[PDB]
Amino acid sequence: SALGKLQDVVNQNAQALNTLVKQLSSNFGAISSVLNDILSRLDPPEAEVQIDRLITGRLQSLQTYVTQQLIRAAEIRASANLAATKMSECVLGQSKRVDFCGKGYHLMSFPQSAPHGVVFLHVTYVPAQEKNFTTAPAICHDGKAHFPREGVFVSNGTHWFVTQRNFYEPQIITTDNTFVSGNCDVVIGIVNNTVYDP
Amino acid sequence: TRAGCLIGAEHVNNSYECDIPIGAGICASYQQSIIAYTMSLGAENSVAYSNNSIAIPTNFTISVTTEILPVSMTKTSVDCTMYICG
Amino acid sequence: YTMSLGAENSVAYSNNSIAIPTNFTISVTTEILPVSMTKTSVDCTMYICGDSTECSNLLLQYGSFCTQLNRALTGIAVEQDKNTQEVFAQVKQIYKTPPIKDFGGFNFSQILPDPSKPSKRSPIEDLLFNKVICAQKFNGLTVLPPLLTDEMIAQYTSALLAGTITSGWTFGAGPALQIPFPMQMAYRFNGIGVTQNVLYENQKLIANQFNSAIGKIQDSLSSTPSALGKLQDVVNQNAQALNTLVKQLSSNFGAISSVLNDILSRLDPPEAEVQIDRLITGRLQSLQTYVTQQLIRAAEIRASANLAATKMSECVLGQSKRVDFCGKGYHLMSFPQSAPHGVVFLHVTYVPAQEKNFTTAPAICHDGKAHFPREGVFVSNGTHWFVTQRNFYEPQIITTDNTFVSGNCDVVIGIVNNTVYDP
Amino acid sequence: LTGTGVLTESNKKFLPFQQFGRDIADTTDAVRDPQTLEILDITPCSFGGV
Ligand SMILES: *[C@@H]1O[C@H](CO)[C@@H](O[C@@H]2O[C@H](CO)[C@@H](O)[C@H](O)[C@H]2NC(C)=O)[C@H](O)[C@H]1NC(C)=O
Ligand SMILES: *[C@@H]1O[C@H](CO)[C@@H](O[C@@H]2O[C@H](CO)[C@@H](O)[C@H](O)[C@H]2NC(C)=O)[C@H](O)[C@H]1NC(C)=O
Ligand SMILES: *[C@@H]1O[C@H](CO)[C@@H](O)[C@H](O)[C@H]1NC(C)=O
Ligand SMILES: *[C@@H]1O[C@H](CO)[C@@H](O)[C@H](O)[C@H]1NC(C)=O
Ligand SMILES: *[C@@H]1O[C@H](CO)[C@@H](O)[C@H](O)[C@H]1NC(C)=O
Ligand SMILES: *[C@@H]1O[C@H](CO)[C@@H](O)[C@H](O)[C@H]1NC(C)=O
Ligand SMILES: *[C@@H]1O[C@H](CO)[C@@H](O)[C@H](O)[C@H]1NC(C)=O
Ligand SMILES: *[C@@H]1O[C@H](CO)[C@@H](O)[C@H](O)[C@H]1NC(C)=O
Ligand SMILES: *[C@@H]1O[C@H](CO)[C@@H](O)[C@H](O)[C@H]1NC(C)=O
Ligand SMILES: *[C@@H]1O[C@H](CO)[C@@H](O)[C@H](O)[C@H]1NC(C)=O
Ligand SMILES: *[C@@H]1O[C@H](CO)[C@@H](O)[C@H](O)[C@H]1NC(C)=O
Ligand SMILES: *[C@@H]1O[C@H](CO)[C@@H](O)[C@H](O)[C@H]1NC(C)=O
Repeated sequence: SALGKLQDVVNQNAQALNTLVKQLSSNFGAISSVLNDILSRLDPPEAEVQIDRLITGRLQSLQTYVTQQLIRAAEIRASANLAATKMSECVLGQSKRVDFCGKGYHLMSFPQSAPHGVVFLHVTYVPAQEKNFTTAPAICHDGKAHFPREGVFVSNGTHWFVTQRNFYEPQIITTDNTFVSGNCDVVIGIVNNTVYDP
Repeated sequence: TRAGCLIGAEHVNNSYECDIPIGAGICASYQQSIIAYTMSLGAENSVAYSNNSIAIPTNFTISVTTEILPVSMTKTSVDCTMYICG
Repeated sequence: YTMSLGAENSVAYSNNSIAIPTNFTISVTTEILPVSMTKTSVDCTMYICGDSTECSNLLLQYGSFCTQLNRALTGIAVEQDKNTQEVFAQVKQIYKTPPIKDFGGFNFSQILPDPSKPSKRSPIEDLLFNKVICAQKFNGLTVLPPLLTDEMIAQYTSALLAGTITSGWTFGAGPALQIPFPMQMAYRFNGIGVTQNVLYENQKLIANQFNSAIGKIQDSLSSTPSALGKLQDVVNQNAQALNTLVKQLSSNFGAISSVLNDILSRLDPPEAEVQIDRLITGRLQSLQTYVTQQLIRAAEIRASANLAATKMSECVLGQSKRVDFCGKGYHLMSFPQSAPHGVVFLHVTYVPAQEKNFTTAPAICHDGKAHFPREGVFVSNGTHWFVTQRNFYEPQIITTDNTFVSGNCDVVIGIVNNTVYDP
Repeated sequence: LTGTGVLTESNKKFLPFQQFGRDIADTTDAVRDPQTLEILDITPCSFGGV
């Protein structure tokens, strides 16, 4: 069922054609669904009446088919447009768009050809094995409020570190990985620690 | 049910992922006999939120998922005159 | 009158003048999208022939038209559940908020479920649902219930809200990683090129602007009946289509009567079939018109649902860089709210305010070297040069720690002389 | 006036001259009994998809 999306397209169109063909067996009120039987039995003055009924029915059947193909084609076009967009943004680049190139943080994608379609293999980064830390919005040192330049301030229960947000990597809090803005009397939840100066 | 009268399925209180949709929150599945149930929307997950607690990944996995999209459709051509009149 | 295109605004452009916001506001806007359409089902045979065997037998002469029509409407009905699922069922787990709503002053009571009501809707969702058959059924026109009930959709929405509030965007990528709300907002400030200290040093202001904006949403919707016109339009179009379809059963289409039973009670088969043929043709044509318009309309709804699903992913489960995709302003976050056959997004954006004029320069010349700002822009208050973050006036002393050197002073056009402080 | 359905006592305020009623679909949904002058509501016999 993995390729159901492509099989569904095949099935819908095959069904539409089969229906269209089967409509040629309908009388539509005529003495026969077979045009040759009408022509071999009746003279023109009467044959035309029977044929008119078949033409009306068969033209209506064909207009139904075409209308449904136009609507279905529009759906396929939209799908193709999406596929083209993903090719550009997932394969020819790295996308920031959430859930656009698979679940997780998109790294890259690889296209694979399929029958009347495309398959994208989305390679994503998925965070794992998280653990609890105590955190603070800022560190108070020498009366100054220090904020992390890239990461977040965390405590392992005794010591404060600064770490990149998506991967635990506890560095010593220093003036090279923080910046100062204002004093310690403004930030809510600010905690006291040392900020090391190299 | 709100979808109509369902006969031949055993209704149970146990909620499962939806298998065969009935309507109005009701789904049926084969478990043997056919059963009816209110579909689950997923497992409950209470996040350990606090004003000073953060969870940080110590590891990661590389996941590969497959997305399948239709691109093209069979290029049919129907001869109107022949179809109708042969 | 000739319509206005808006007020004229001449921007005070010059080759050395920049405007920088000294303040900001937190704006919340509402975006309303259709997701689903009423799942109608029309019994072709009954619509055309009722319970008449004579008509039914004549109808068979037309082949499988009724099978096609029943199939087309079935396909639409199924799509409608797919549309809803794509938009709302985006979360692996049902997340719940804490018993204690402490988010650093941020108040979500109007978007979170109200436990005092049986429906478990938020105050806003309740409002949305308040804002937005037999005669049809008796002719073979039935309505099928959505696979997901309104209570299930609300549960999906509340799960998304709980995830967003307690774990930010992490739950939309992998496991839900808890984070203090103020800290989450600080991350979202960084996401729009504003430093995190701007959040923390203005936390109460921001929480207050946010809380006020949310309150305004409820009032705006309540006092504006047309607010949900997009969803009402869908309801009206489909109701109109059904009403038209039903009324077509009163048409003679050239027959002696629009009532099939009257034809059958008056005429013998040889003549009744002629009159019935006229009704079948007219009623089949009426039904094919209905179905065709439902397929076209369904396609429009599908596109809307696809957009809604995209916004759910990119506006709610993450922070979007796409301009005007998640409201007007710099997107911070969004909160979904359930609506009748649709979804309402409350987009929270950062809007720059109270800008003021500064003199600017592309570079600072010091010791023969051209210094460029590492993150911000060089500005002068008329006497002294500072470097500031671009989206919020915060004039720092120009130092070697907030600039970088590239080449000499003889290349850059508009370079100005100043001191670059070395700590 | 022929048809198939379930007949019940009507609560419709028929005027003395009105012989039958119709719904928004413009189909007979009530009749006046030609002998008793009783007003009867007409609904279709229960049906639905299977
Ligand atoms: C930035 O704008 C906000 C309002 O959007 C200012 O806060 C208001 O200040 C006035 C006094 O001038 C108070 O009466 C209002 O109640 C405040 N509003 C809120 C929500 O607190 C804020 O002072 C401005 N900041 C700067 C630097 O101009
Ligand atoms: C969050 O905001 C709501 C209002 O939107 C607050 O609820 C109001 O509380 C006051 C009492 O302080 C009542 O008089 C109002 O009638 C309440 N309004 C509604 C709609 O309930 C709620 O208290 C706020 N939460 C916090 C923690 O401040
Ligand atoms: C964090 O602490 C909570 C209890 O407050 C616990 O349920 C949760 O599992 C912990 N997180 C991790 C990764 O252990
Ligand atoms: C925190 O980290 C420091 C440095 O690695 C270590 O010495 C200390 O014991 C750790 N504390 C806890 C509770 O693990
Ligand atoms: C968290 O809440 C507690 C009260 O439950 C309070 O004492 C503490 O200061 C708060 N911390 C922050 C960062 O808000
Ligand atoms: C931090 O230390 C200072 C003294 O240097 C003290 O006055 C202040 O209250 C402390 N703040 C906290 C949160 O411990
Ligand atoms: C389901 O729970 C109800 C009580 O609400 C009980 O009466 C019923 O028998 C239960 N059905 C099954 C299969 O357990
Ligand atoms: C900047 O100066 C122009 C005049 O050159 C003035 O029209 C404009 O309002 C000023 N900008 C601000 C924020 O005052
Ligand atoms: C520019 O800022 C400096 C430092 O705050 C101040 O001393 C100076 O007076 C300001 N100049 C003007 C025109 O405001
Ligand atoms: C701006 O234009 C003036 C002439 O109007 C010129 O003297 C000045 O050098 C220009 N400054 C820059 C940065 O181009
Ligand atoms: C900057 O100062 C140098 C002398 O150190 C001078 O030669 C140069 O012309 C000045 N440039 C400007 C724009 O004032
Ligand atoms: C005959 O019909 C009239 C109404 O037209 C009614 O009043 C009368 O009672 C009926 N008589 C009998 C025997 O049914």
